Amino acid sequence: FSIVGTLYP
Amino acid sequence: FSIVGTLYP
Amino acid sequence: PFPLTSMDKAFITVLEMTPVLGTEIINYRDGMGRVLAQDVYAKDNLPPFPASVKDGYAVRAADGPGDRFIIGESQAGEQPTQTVMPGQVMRVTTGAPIPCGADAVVQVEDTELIRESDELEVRILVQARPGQDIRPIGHDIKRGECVLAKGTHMGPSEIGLLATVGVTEVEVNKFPVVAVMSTGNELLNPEDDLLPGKIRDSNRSTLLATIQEHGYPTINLGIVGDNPDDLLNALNEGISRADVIITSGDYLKQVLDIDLHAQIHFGRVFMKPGLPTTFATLDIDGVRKIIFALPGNPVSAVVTCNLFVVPALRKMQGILDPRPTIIKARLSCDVKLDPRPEYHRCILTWHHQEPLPWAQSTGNQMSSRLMSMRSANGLLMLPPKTEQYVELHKGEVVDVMVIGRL
Amino acid sequence: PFPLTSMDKAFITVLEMTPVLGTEIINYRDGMGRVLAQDVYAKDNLPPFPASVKDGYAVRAADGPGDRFIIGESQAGEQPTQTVMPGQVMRVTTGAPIPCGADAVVQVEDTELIRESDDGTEELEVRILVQARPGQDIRPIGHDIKRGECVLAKGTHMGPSEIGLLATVGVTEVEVNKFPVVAVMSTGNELLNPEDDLLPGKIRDSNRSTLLATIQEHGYPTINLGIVGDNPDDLLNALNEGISRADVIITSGGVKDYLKQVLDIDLHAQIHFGRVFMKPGLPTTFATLDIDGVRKIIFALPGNPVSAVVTCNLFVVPALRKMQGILDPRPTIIKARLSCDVKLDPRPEYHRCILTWHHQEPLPWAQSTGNQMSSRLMSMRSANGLLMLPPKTEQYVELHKGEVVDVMVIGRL
Repeated sequence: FSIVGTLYP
Repeated sequence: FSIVGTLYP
Repeated sequence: PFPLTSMDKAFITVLEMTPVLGTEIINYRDGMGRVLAQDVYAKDNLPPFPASVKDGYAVRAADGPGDRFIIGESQAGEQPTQTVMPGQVMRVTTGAPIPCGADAVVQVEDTELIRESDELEVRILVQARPGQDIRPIGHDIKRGECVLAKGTHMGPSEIGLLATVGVTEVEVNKFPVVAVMSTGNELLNPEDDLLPGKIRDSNRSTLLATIQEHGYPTINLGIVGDNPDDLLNALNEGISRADVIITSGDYLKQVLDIDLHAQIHFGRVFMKPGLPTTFATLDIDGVRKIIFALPGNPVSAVVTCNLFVVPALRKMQGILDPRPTIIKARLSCDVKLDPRPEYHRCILTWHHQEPLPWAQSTGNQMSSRLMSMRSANGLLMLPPKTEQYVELHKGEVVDVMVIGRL
Repeated sequence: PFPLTSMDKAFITVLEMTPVLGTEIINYRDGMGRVLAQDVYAKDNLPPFPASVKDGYAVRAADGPGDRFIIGESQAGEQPTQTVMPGQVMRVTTGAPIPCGADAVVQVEDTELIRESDDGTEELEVRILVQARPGQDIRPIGHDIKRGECVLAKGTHMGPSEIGLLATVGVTEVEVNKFPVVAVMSTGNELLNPEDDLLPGKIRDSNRSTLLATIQEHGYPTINLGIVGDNPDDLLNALNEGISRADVIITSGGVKDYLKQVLDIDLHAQIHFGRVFMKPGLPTTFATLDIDGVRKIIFALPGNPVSAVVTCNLFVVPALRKMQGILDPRPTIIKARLSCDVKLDPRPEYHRCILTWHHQEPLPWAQSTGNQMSSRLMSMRSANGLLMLPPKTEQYVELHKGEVVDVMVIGRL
């Protein structure tokens, strides 16, 4: 996985 | 606030 | 015997009758998890000196843009002695203090180097505003300012904040000392080999481990025989040594009522597990001790502990909202509803591609027990049965009580 | 100086280069937070004897319903000596062992007392009203745990429930992975101890106190190396002390760049990255050093107090968890709603925040506090979350209050 924020509209 | 489960439709 | 107590009333009565402990002075390093019994005021400014925010040069704003001779460099940890005169500038780093002359800092990205050592001279390309890119005295913390309020539950960040302002000794609420004991003629110590008709005591170990997880001091009163004499003696030791007494497994209630002259608030609670849960208070010398009599069943013991004991302990240590955290989650398995409100240890796991976490039951012991390498961090809160809903299906949203680090 | 390392590449290299510590045998009582380095087998049955589930009478199932003479009572903690012959029953309570004769238990709710002893006030005869099935209301020997059964797997991250289980099966000494000892120091000529009064040009060392406190929260042993002058000599001596005393060394500050020089030329260590594309934490440096078949890891965190504690939870804590044997040392990530409007940075951004769950709402709210050094939210709750804000894109440049973001759990809820 990644510790970077995942945006949703 | 109550420590009893709350139902969902 | 005792009236049947509703689940909500039992909880509220525990919190209402549980006292908040006295105060003590501790070192800031040992302040982890403590609640402040005082406001904390800063006795210095932070920063105590004007400091640059950016790497570049500290300039006199009234000089404006142009070519200036670099009279020196301000090094962190040393208060500068040189004064910036008109037409002069001083090299600065971030943590470095601002010299006496300058009133603004221009970053190196907005300047061009003119002369070099055999830095000597620079050309300032921008018109600086007064105070630009400088954090002035007391920008972050002003002297006399309250940096931490009474009632603050301190974590690592707060510990550092105390260290910053130089408040190394601070008054906080005492932690509860908790004595735990087990009763029963079938109980042997874990360290012991089994004997005919006997089993090993796991309730004591689990309960103590649970209380230790929250950072509270504990006292092991060991296993007590199921008779008033040995029982009374153990309780008197618990009262004299601790603020809270927890026992697990008719003789008990008699001793509390007749011998200790204590007040038993309830002896049965409409819940599963935890029906024979008993809660009592005892006032000795203006000090209130509280007593928890938990069920002998190991699962019943650990469930009731998190529901009644842990919130009580948190109120006692000064936590303003001792109520547990309850989060919405999805069942991993189908479950049937009981006329009683039901509780199960479970494991919460968050899936990156899903908004809500999943709850996987483990409270189905003594038949099929899920051997996971993760410890249960949740308490599933199953509702009492209704005319319409008799069963809850996989995926449906229920309440889960967080009972540990995730 | 150093190439720009992406946020993901930096993290992965930390976990990949971080070693897993050796094992040791500890007492079960001290097993809190430990990872099992062995399987745990039960050497007994649970229960070791057939036990009643209900209060009532132990009956011979083949007798069926009828009137029976009560020969005695089975008390918990004592193995019964009497043998139930046909037409007889034995009184049992919950948890009591079943006598030699009976093969089933009938609950007292399903019986009626017929006659009592002429005196002594004891039950003498009872009528069993139901036909018991063989084995009904009895927990047979080893029903819960059988001897030779594995009760706990290697790799199990033990909590209170597991510790009680160890107590159950009688395994009081158990082999687990060692905990990391972590050495923490601060560098800088402006740093004074918190216990000290201020002097011109100086401030107090908060990084050290915070970092030690953060690591202690996870239950790890720590070593305070104190404040080191920003010079190679005292710095090298400090590192040498940390290495001989600890498994992990953490330092903060010191931007020349004396630290990076010492690790490379003097210690012959491997610096994996010196800059990471993130906010805060840009000058974060991570290095490893191999001495005598043992790998030490070193963290050089930024001097800024917020940058220090943020990067610590991002890089140090997952590493420490791998070191203690945790199979998935990766942090817990939960979806939450923003309490405040936020501007996005080209870098991935992180802020300390407080997670709060509202009963009429499925998702928790996250309230920023990582706006330190200007406006600091004086809350009565400690920050238990690390906001994970995405890097800016051509399309999305701003996030609005209420919108769902990822939050990293960094404490008890």
